[PDB]
Amino acid sequence: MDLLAELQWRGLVNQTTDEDGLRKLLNEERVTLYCGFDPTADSLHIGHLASILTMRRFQQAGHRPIALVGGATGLIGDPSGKKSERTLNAKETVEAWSARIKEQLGRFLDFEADGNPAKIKNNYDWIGPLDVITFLRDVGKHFSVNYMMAKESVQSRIETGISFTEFSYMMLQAYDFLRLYETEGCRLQIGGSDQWGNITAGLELIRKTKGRAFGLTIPLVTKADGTKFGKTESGTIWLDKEKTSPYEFYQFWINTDDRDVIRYLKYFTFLSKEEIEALEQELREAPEKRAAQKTLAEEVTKLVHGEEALRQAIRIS
Amino acid sequence: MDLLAELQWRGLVNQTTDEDGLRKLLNEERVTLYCGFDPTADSLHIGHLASILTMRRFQQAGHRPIALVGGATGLIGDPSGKKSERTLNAKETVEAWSARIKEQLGRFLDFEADGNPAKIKNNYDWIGPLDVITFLRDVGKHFSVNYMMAKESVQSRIETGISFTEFSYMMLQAYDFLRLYETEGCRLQIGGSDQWGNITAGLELIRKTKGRAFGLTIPLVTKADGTKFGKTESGTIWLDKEKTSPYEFYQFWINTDDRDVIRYLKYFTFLSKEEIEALEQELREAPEKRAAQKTLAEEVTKLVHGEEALRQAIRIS
Ligand SMILES: N[C@@H](Cc1ccc(O)cc1)C(=O)O
Ligand SMILES: N[C@@H](Cc1ccc(O)cc1)C(=O)O
Repeated sequence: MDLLAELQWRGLVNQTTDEDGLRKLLNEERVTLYCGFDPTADSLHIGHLASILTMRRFQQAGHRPIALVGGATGLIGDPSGKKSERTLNAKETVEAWSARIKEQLGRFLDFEADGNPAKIKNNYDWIGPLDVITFLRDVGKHFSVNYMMAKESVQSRIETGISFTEFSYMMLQAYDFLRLYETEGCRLQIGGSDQWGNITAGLELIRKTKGRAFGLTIPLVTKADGTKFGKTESGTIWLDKEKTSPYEFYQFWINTDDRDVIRYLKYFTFLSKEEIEALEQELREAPEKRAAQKTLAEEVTKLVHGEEALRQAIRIS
Repeated sequence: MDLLAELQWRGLVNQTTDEDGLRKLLNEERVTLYCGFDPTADSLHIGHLASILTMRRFQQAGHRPIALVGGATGLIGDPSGKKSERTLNAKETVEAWSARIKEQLGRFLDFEADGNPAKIKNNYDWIGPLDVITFLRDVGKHFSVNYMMAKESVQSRIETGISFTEFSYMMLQAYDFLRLYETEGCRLQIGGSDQWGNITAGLELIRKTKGRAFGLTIPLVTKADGTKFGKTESGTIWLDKEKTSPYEFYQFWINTDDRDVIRYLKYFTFLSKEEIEALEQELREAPEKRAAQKTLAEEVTKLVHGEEALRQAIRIS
């Protein structure tokens, strides 16, 4: 209702399986929602913050978030939003990366709350021990090859090429939703823009096994110049302060172009509408002051690294 | 060389991955070959005899045959030669059927021979305990969706529809060949006409994992009238004497149309070329005698049920 209207205002809603059905439910019950994160490196990056902070927003509005670490799926690899087949990482690598990722995820959510404390989960726990036969029969029987081929992630790659490995990824993500739906009463899955297919696959599986649940996607973060959000000359802006220092993190945000600053405040910060609006007027009236930029920089650096880290960043600058 | 030339003469060769390469090898070494049989009922039927007897021919020429009971794959189901998606049978059902099938297979092969005694195997043993992750990575990475879609069995069904379950079957059969190649030095796989794709899939996997082996298919048994071989008014002609009695079995063969009799003698019997030719001349000169038909009937009933069974069939008639 107002949560969803707020996300809309912020521009955090790309698509929704059924807006009125979801608004209703959000408004009538404490909803268990989840977001999955695959270890593709030893650290998350700014590419994951939209999803992370959106979970947080959901939690603040009284819902219960489940952060899913892709221990199993990170061993397969999601073709979604990828133009090329990826290289398979080793079990040891993925296993090691999952542990770190788990740590950074925890920073953004509340574990102390009673009623809606978060949960961090690893899909390795239910996918790890699943036998191929069970998988092909219990999950696979539910999907025709024709439904799967039409998926953006696959459609986008058939000429380019895609192994059966990556083609099947959707089944696993599908399965995650079902399992979470069953064991945790999970009724909503959220994710970036590229996850639509995987999410809807999950819904198809629930529907076909149960005959209820929703999916929401966040839009790709845009730049006025048409370049790739987070594509720096320095390389990736990581959430690990040992890869990307708080100073570098801080600088990154401080250098937001005037064109993007207001979309980024809405996306990445917990400033109200009236605060965000006031900054817009300040942006208009005194753009050399860079008030929108400092506010973004401090807000986001505090979120991710904390005040002390922010304090250093400021004094280093 | 002569084995292969003989099969050719008989019309037991539909296709071959590389005839000269296979002829060479057959002629230079004791070849380990295999044929897989999926429990789709509690008994084999006359639809499986071409493959079975061909194994036997291979064994008689000094090669070692491996009869594979599809304990695992029989739980997935092969779309090959099927116009429609099949219903999944239960583990208990399949398990029970595998045991029977194992029994009928054993009748046709030699276990006493030293140098080339047969082996009966069950793919449940290596597929049963395989985890989905291992499967998607170790087997799946080797196949593009584009290679698999072009397969006759899939191509033939995309509009009609095919689940991911049946679509993946080829991977399992693929895997069987690899495993048998590795543990038993299996260099040749044989099967009916509809297995070409599954066989070649196996070869693709070996090639891609090892960088040697061959595939041979038997043609669909034809009728001059253009009807379906084995399609009786009575229903299936089973190899279990409790489903189809030796008398009924015997009768079935005795009623072979003059048009087919000679193709069936070549296919299903161990009569020489000169014996088969002589019967052709007898067929020409005295077709009301039905000498070709009696010979077929006795030869095949003896093979499958034995002399005593044949003796009863004859006296019952
Ligand atoms: N596929 C998502 C991560 C994910 C993994 C498993 C899930 O169940 C959900 C999401 C990505 O690549 O970002
Ligand atoms: N697919 C074959 C049987 C088979 C099973 C497993 C194999 O490895 C080989 C063959 C059939 O349906 O008749």
